Amino acid sequence: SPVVEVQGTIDELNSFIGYALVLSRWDDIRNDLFRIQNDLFVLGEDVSTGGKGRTVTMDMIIYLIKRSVEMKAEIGKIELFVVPGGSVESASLHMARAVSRRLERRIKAASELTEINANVLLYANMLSNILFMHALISNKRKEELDKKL
Amino acid sequence: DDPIIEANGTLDELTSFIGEAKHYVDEEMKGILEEIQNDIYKIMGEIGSKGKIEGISEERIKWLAGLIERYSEMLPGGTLESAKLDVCRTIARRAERKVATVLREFGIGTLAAIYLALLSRLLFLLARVIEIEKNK
Repeated sequence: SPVVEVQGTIDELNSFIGYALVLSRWDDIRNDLFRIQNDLFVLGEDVSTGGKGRTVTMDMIIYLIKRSVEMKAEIGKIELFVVPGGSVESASLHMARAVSRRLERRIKAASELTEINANVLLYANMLSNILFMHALISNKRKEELDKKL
Repeated sequence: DDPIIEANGTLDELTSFIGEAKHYVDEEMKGILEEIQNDIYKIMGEIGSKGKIEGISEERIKWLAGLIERYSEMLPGGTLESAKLDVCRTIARRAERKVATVLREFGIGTLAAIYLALLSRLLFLLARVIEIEKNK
C-alpha cells in the first residue's frame, strides 16, 4: 500500500531528524526539530487513518513558515546551488532534507491512489524548506565561530 | 493548462470582488485589502507562469497570520460591508480549491494555497469584526 510506504518514509525521516537533533548545537534548531518529530507523529497518524484521527493543522504549517521567515531574516541573501555538507550538523540536516524530499515524492505518489489531506503535503514542503534553512543557519553560525578565532 | 486558466480566472474574480468591497470599509481595512490584491496579483503571476516567475513569499503568509491573530481576539451579511466581505470569502474559498487543484497537477503553489486558506479565514474575521464594530 502507498500509505505503508509513506509511513515508512515518515519513520526514516524521523530517525534522520533525531540524528540531526543529536548533532545540533543550537537551542532554537533543536526545539524546531523536536516539534517537527512530534508533528511527524501527527502527520503519520493523519496519513494512516485517512484523517479520522489527529490531522495536520494549519497552525503547524504557520509555525514552520514563521520559523522559516525568522531564519531567512537571519541568513540574508541565499546563494543558488548550495553544496550539501560543510559541517557535521549541516550535513545531517541536508541528509534529513533529502529524506524529506523523498517523503514529499512518496506522499505525491500516494495521493494519486488514495485520499490524503492537502495539509500533509503542505507541511512536507514546509518541512523540506525549514530543514534547508536549518542547514544554512548551522553553516552560517559555524562560519561565524570559525571567523571569531 | 485548463487548471491554470481556471485558477487564474478565479483569482481574477477574487481580486475584482475585493476591489469592489474595499470601497465599503475603513482606511485600515482598505489598505489591507489592497495589499491582499497585490499578493493575489503575485500569485496569478506565479500560477500563469507555472512557477517560472517567483510568486508570493513566506513573509506575506506571516503578515496574514498576524492579521488573523490580531482580529481573532475581537447569517452572512449582517451589514452590507459584511456581505461584501462574505462574498469575497466564498470566492477566496473557491480560489483555494482551484489552486489546490493546480498544485496537484503541477506541483506549484504550496505557499499560494496556504495564503488562500489564511485569506479566507481573514475575510471571515474581517466581516465579523465589521459587524461587531458597527453593532457596538
